[PDB]
Amino acid sequence: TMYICGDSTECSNLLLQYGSFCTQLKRALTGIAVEQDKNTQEVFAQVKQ
Amino acid sequence: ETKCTLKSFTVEKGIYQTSNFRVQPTESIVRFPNITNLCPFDEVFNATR
Ligand SMILES: *[C@@H]1O[C@H](CO)[C@@H](O)[C@H](O)[C@H]1NC(C)=O
Repeated sequence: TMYICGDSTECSNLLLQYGSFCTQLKRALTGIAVEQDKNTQEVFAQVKQ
Repeated sequence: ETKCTLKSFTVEKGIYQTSNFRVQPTESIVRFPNITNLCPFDEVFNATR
């Protein structure tokens, strides 16, 4: 809601009915961000000693 | 705010990126350049003849 209408309230008011569309976009990026830390952990942290 | 973002009355354990539900009234400002040209209504209404 910052990238699309941004500071325009009148615009934001008609972005509300999309709703789940913004959720899908946030959810997908969040999943990627988490995976990136998992990848690092799997490669380097072979030994906990 | 987190509960609204996730569309739920219960939130799990973890760190969440939330949406901006904060509102402020803001100001309203209009600016124009100096008006110095005027208009010669003096020669029309203040005519000596
Ligand atoms: C006519 O002269 C008067 C007195 O100086 C002035 O107040 C008025 O604005 C003038 N009229 C116009 C159209 O400029």
